[PDB]
Amino acid sequence: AYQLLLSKETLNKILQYKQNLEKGLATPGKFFLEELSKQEKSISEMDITTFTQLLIQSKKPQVFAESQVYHDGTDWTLEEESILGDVSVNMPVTMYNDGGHGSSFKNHPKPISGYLAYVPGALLASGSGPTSDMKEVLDNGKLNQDKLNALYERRLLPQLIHFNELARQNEKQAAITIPGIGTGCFSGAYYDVIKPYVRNALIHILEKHKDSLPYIDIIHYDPYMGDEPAEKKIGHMSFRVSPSGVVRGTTGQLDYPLGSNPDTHILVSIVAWDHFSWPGNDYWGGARQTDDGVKAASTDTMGQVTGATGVYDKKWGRYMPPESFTKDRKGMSDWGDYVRENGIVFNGPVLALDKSGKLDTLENVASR
Amino acid sequence: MQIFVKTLTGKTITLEVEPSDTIENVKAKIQDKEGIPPDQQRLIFAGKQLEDGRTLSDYNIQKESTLHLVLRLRG
Ligand SMILES: *NC[C@H](*)CC(=O)OC
Repeated sequence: AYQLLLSKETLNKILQYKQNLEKGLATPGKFFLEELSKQEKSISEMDITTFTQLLIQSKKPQVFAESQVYHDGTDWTLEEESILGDVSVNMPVTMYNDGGHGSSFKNHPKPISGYLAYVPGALLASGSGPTSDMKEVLDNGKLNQDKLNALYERRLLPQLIHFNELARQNEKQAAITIPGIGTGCFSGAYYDVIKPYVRNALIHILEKHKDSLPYIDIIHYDPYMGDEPAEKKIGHMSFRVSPSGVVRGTTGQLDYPLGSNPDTHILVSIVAWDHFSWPGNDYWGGARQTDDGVKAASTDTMGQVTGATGVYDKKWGRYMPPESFTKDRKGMSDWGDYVRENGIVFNGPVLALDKSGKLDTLENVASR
Repeated sequence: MQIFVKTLTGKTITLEVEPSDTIENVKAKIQDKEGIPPDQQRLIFAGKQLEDGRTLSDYNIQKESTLHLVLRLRG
């Protein structure tokens, strides 16, 4: 139903964390400790995949990483945060509308079939002390472009490799839409300066790895505001900057960019995710407010995660829980309630990108 | 009348109030001593969250009762 991905460097951090735990030199944060305590293996007896999955499983359906976390043992530690922010997840989806926020969405007459790749942006905001990503990419409070570049390369490249391959298998090319990842709430104090840094990071990644992405065709980047319209040729790829508030008629995130169609391309949308939440985050509580929540509400994300068969409400642009559930449990019946009543957890297959650019099992990449 | 307001960090605030003070007045008084905007304050007592428009006397909050302050998440 879904696939967790992470970089080689993230795997190294995981191996180091697991070993620190095994030695007694680190201890888990509260939420990871809860997941550990509900199963039977010691850290040492568990394989690297199982350990990684349990850490990912400590995510909660909705969390505001930018304001609600303390970065210590009472929720997730910095060491866990550094790892969780690097974890991405993809899934095939049905796209019921174009992804328009609020009331502006346009239903697809025929729902589109495509894919989402949830990726968390650089966490540069906090309600308490500094975040792991602040410590990573800020030099005394100033954004470092190369360091930001390396962060996003770590977090996006495994998904590009995956979909490059998936396009080849379907004998098509990939059309990928990207929102202003990390330029919203995650940018905190850097709101007014972050957008050219994110754009530069996307360009740098595609440029550095053009040789490994021959089946990627179109990258449609839409930070909404604060960037100029542009198309760049990056090798064989066409990178477009089309902020919707600047360029009238810009195609939605959940729709084929100009020059692509379902016969020639698979459609992938990157979703601005969150270190600590399940995919879709605040739509688990029924809110439809961020890129994360809007795209989950506009797709069958919730059915991919829970296995349930929801129903798309054309009038409000929301994929609803099963109708039997809403009748039986009206009043405590959002998707997060469905999760509680059904004992659903977030845990699925995980692969790592190795030094050569192949996605393999954590065990296989660790031993190389 | 004095009442106390305990925060998450266990810190304890002392307030000077009247039984007829509304929970809204109390939140305003919390803003005066602590600078927390009232629309970020949840006040808990006797297992409930308290409504702005009712009085301390309505909720049976007596002298030296302790209210619990929880801040609002905000995305
Ligand atoms: N929920 C976080 C929102 C922060 C914000 O408004 O960034 C612009």
